[PDB]
Amino acid sequence: TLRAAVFDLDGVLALPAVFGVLGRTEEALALPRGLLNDAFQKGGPEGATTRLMKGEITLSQWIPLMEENCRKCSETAKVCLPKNFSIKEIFDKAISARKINRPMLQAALMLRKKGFTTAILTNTWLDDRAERDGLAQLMCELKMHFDFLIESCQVGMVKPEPQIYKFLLDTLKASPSEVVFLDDIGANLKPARDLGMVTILVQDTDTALKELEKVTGIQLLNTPAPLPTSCNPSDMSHGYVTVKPRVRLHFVELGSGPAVCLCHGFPESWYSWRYQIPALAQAGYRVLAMDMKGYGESSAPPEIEEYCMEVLCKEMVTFLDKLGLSQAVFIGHDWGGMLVWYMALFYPERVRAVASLNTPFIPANPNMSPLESNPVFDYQLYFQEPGVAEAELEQNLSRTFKSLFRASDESVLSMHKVCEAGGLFVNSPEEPSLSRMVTEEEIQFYVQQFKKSGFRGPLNWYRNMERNWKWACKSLGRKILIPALMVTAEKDFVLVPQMSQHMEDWIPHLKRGHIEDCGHWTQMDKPTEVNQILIKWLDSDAR
Amino acid sequence: TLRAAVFDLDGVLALPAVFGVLGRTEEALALPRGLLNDAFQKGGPEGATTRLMKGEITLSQWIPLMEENCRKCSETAKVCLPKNFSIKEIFDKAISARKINRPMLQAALMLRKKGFTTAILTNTWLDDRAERDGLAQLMCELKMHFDFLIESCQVGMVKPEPQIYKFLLDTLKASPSEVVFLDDIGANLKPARDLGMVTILVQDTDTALKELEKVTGIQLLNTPAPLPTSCNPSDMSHGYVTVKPRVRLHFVELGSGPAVCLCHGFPESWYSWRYQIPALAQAGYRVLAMDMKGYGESSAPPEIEEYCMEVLCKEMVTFLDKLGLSQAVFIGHDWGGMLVWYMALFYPERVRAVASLNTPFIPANPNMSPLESNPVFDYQLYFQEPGVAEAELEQNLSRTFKSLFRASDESVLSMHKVCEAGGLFVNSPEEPSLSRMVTEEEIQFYVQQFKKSGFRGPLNWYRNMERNWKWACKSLGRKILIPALMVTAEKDFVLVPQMSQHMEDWIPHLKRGHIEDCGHWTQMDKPTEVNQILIKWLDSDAR
Ligand SMILES: O=S(=O)(NC1CCCC1)c1cccc2nc(-c3ccc(C(F)(F)F)cc3)[nH]c12
Ligand SMILES: O=S(=O)(NC1CCCC1)c1cccc2nc(-c3ccc(C(F)(F)F)cc3)[nH]c12
Repeated sequence: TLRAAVFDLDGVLALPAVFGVLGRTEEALALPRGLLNDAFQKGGPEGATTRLMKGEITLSQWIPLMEENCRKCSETAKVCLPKNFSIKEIFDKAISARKINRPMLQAALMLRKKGFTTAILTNTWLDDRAERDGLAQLMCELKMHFDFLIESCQVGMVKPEPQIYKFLLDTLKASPSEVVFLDDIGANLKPARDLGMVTILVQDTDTALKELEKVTGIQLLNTPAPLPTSCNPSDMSHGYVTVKPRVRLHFVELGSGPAVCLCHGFPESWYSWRYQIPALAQAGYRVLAMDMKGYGESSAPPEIEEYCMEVLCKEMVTFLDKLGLSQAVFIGHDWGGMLVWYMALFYPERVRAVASLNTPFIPANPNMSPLESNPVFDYQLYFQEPGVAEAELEQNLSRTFKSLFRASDESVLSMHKVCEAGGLFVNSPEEPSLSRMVTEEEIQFYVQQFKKSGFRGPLNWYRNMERNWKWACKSLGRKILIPALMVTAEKDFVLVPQMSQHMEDWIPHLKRGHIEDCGHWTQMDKPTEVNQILIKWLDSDAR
Repeated sequence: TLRAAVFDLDGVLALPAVFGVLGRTEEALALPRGLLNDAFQKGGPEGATTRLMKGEITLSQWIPLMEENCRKCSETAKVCLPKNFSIKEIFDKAISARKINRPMLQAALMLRKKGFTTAILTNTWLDDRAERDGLAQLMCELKMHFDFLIESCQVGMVKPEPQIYKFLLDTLKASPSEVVFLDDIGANLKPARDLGMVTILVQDTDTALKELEKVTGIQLLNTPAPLPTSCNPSDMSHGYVTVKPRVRLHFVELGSGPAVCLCHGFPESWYSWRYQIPALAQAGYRVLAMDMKGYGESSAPPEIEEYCMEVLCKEMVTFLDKLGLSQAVFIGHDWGGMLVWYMALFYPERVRAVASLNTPFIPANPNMSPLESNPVFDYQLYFQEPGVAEAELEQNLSRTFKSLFRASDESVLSMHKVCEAGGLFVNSPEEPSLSRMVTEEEIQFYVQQFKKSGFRGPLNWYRNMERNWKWACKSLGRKILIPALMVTAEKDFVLVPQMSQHMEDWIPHLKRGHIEDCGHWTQMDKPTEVNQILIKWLDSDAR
């Protein structure tokens, strides 16, 4: 019974294969067939390429040795190498042309999700070219999806030497009959075969996956669309900044490039951006996913006024200052979306670009205090009285999140007549069913985050209605002229798309996004669509 | 008795003043004298510029209003504005031309060091131009050096209205006679004067500083060279990454741009880079100052083999992977310098550029085990026996750091015949004097860091001599071909400049740095020189 899957890099997990490009260059340069591939392999176990693959020498020290092998090979074939012949150029272009074989990575991901141990076993070199970052970027995106990465240059052993296969077996803690080994080179497949491993000679990906599906019994081809990569909380870099005595802000950080500040809603976590964090990082951004004040590992002072928009915004500015960031792109959802419009309104200098998921920008009415409103969205009135909603929401944490985190068609909670009913969960079951959006594990992460501070801090965000209105009134003569994106979600019955209709009177250059069949919990409801809209907008409006 | 100093931004803390550029543009465009400055101030308290300074409108909404004021002013003067006349261009160039007035910032820093409360009071706008990052960068570098930053657009009040001066007084918690107010505009100086504040009309910086030195009694002009900005540990962003179960790495992070990994020596801290962290961040780099394994807030497992170079290097790679960084510039000192050469040797793909302070690169001798050596640098033998050196170094933490952290001429500890003497501190006083390099406060920071794990982890770095040699021997055929810098320190009697003499046989493209009258503790001994060498090398060899 198979329990481990081993994949090669070149010609398996990454396409096109550099070996195939040597053949491509020889036909373009009208060189004799095999000349370059033969120069590459000259002296076999005793040759220059074996030394490079064993980590004895670096790529740059190898270029001159390959040049000599090429010259010698061309002399015995009685041909001439062209005038501009350069192994450096040939290999630079080859390495750069090589991209991830997405369907092969997808199948490796599927096998691992089904409890398989996965590994990359590759004959590779120590890359010291000025262009090495290209390969380092490829290796990083690939390695994260596997249990092990075995590189010849790191272990001092090469395929097809038997020791590397015995090394692989020991690393996997598996018997040979328990392993599927996938390779594009017949020769490197034979020693795995001799030990008794299942072997797949990869030419075209489809046939290779048909063989892999047949032998594993797991559907690898024609599967439904997978979810984007998520976050394992213990694998993240956790950051902490003291913004004022007694108030410290927690964040998760991933990637390099322009800074992207992710601001969650009520009653959420940095973890609500789990499907965005890896995608935006891979897209070339330095993601900072916040635990907003009152939540998770961030401070939760008890006082109501500590959660007014003015204070939260000033603290976000201090957060940038202490991290030494002149600007960040501010992306918010729900209450985070509200903060985000205010950051753009009050601190346009510190906001590269601003994006809101669901939460529209509506200017304060200077003639009417918002406290005056009305049982249509009465959860607001219910959230006002300190202690009441804290008691209901903290009673059973697991029930709170299973009742709240529900998709469009999953019998969502009523937001009307909640004061009359005397609670949010008064017509909800004691043991709600688990939503298709979340696992029991993800629900339990939220449960643990809420055990520290509870719901006072989070609810205090609803308790500064008049204070926020007074401050919002100071911005009545301003417009938002920095890059802005408004993302509406069709089936959000609290933050309705229609509520956003007039935003263009105040944000003339506003760009829009729209998600059909999407409820309130946008990030987890439609992560694939959210990531597409955000990345396209970031690459155009935020560099 | 004065206890607070208040500074204006334009024409005081930042030069040239935008108002002076309006006069510059009018003489270049052959416009009537004062035309643009008069258009700028049109309608005074009721005008467009007052609205912009009160935060009623943003810069972009103001450009059209200034255009109209210019057209109206040119009509009454019976002149024509040129064909390409644009307030946008005039202001973009003006804002960008404005740089920090270094001698004025220096004096504000001096006054604050002497216990003065310092503040910036400025008439400023809400900048929403595409070019806003320039001003945001200027404001960030300036604001950090002051107790308060008061901006008209943020408080809804403007100079010369009396309320802003009363607001300033309340913010400073000071009586008027306790405050020095410095401004370049006579009109904005008069209300401070009326309240009873000491006022300085700033034209040229020298006369302004002469008046300021005379009234405060503190030498502000002709002072010796100040040290670079340091780090207040509680003002930093603290990052944590789990690299393997039970091993978590702590780091301090500051800045944006290419990633720069700072690796301290024995027995140090991230804090040893205190004078570099702000300088390299300001230079346009994302600094990550490590607490190396065994130190501070990083994990300190007890086992010796957990501190061999192979494991420390693999963990540094995992650190990059978890932060989602394909590369970092690796800068190391002492044992960190050793790690750094190995990162470049074993993982050139993950190292953008490599720099070592004091620690040379010397290839392992494959014919001789380094355990065989010799009482000349016998502190190595002394550090071998587990428990011995831990007991001496932990007995009195304050004494350990006061005895170790000493400048070239400060009667440094003997590194010879330490086994014969039976300890490092056997000929050292019980109460050492405080070195000119460190304050009692900085010594006490190290003391607190060492109370957690002690010296087992740090000493275990010296306990893998044979293991490191065996691994180093695998790299004997390689050269370092990535960008590299070797910084020698004249008076380092353990890591001697002469020890680095042959490095060019293995690092042909090696760039060098050299620090005269510098001991072992390079970063704190010569911070100004270290920062100059590092920044020049980073901007040329690391982008
Ligand atoms: O309170 S608001 O000002 N209401 C406005 C918005 C539309 C009508 C009035 C408000 C303002 C901005 C964002 C908001 N997100 C929520 C909300 C979120 C989750 C839950 C749940 F957890 F119960 F599901 C209930 C309410 N409310 C928000
Ligand atoms: O142990 S080494 O291999 N010695 C080599 C280096 C030159 C001769 C042999 C070694 C290798 C690399 C870096 C080193 N930094 C120190 C050191 C640092 C501080 C203290 C102090 F805290 F005591 F001051 C004592 C010794 N030693 C190092």
